[PDB]
Amino acid sequence: GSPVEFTLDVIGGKWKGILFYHMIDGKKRFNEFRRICPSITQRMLTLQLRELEADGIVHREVYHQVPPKVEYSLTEFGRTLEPIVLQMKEWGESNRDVLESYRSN
Amino acid sequence: GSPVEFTLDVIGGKWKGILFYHMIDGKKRFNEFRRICPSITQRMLTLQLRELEADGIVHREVYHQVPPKVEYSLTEFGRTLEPIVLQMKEWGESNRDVLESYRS
Repeated sequence: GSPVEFTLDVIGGKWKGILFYHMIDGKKRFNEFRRICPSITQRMLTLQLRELEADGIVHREVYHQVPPKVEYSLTEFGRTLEPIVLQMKEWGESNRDVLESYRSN
Repeated sequence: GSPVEFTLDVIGGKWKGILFYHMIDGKKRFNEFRRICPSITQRMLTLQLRELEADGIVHREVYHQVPPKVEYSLTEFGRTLEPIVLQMKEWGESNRDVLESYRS
């Protein structure tokens, strides 16, 4: 399989990039992510986070009180994708206007 | 709108990264892509290349002879995605093993 597509399968799709980006500056609770993406449904957020966890990119820390505290963070392995994610942010910011021109016809 | 998800709209999905990557080293004909990517169907190849062209990433040059030659290439703009695409290639090669070990 293509290594480019292999990477995009880990970080691609509609939500993982956003989720990832917001963990760059530290751990987040589930409700913080819902405020970051008001159109994500709670089942879809849980699924996207489970897949990032399953791939070793995100750590899910559960505190054993009631109701339990749950915190999502980047693993060290996760952080190796940070340069690529930051480049996407920058390229997307820089090029939004010109992508819109090309699309405008 | 997340600028990260903006970029992924352009270069994302199952094929665009592969096709992009294969224009880095020069223009390609349609059948050249099919040989490179045997799993891709002719319909999917056509759509993906049309999406890339609509987005200003790929240039499609038609030579009006019979049968016409068509050549696909990266635009100046398109090549600005190279660091992202190549770095993803490098990450995927480097981290393939660790990632598959997490997936089992």
